[PDB]
Amino acid sequence: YDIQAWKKQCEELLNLIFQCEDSEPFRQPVDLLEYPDYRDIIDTPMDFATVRETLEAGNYESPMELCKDVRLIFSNSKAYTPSKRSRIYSMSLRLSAFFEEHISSVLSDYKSALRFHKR
Ligand SMILES: O=C(NCC1=[SH]CCC1)N1CCN(C(=O)c2ccco2)CC1
Repeated sequence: YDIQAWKKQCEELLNLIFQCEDSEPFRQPVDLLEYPDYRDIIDTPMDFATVRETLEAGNYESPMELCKDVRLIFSNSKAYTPSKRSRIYSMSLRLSAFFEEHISSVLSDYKSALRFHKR
């Protein structure tokens, strides 16, 4: 029932994501010389270094907020991809599945801890 445990759990999962080759494109921002229309399509860029920095700054209050930002990485990739068979989009879907598999217990444990706190 540790209300703070999610933060280290999210740090560890971000570490695992950074060790994944599939996270390569999503570790930093997109170069507009490489992808000059990217901000015409994507309103709110997001990447895993921004998520990690936000977490380490103490600027997430809950793992739900972190989860929303990570899901934005993946929805941006789906919005920007010209093809559902693109290399970078395909990397996003594997990484998304890995993320969702691991974040589910983090969310469940946090929400259970908050409920116990308010019992
Ligand atoms: O250039 C980057 N990231 C920087 C990189 S790529 C390798 C290392 C660092 N992008 C490309 C556009 N993005 C997509 O989601 C996408 C879907 C289809 C094609 O691109 C986001 C990631």
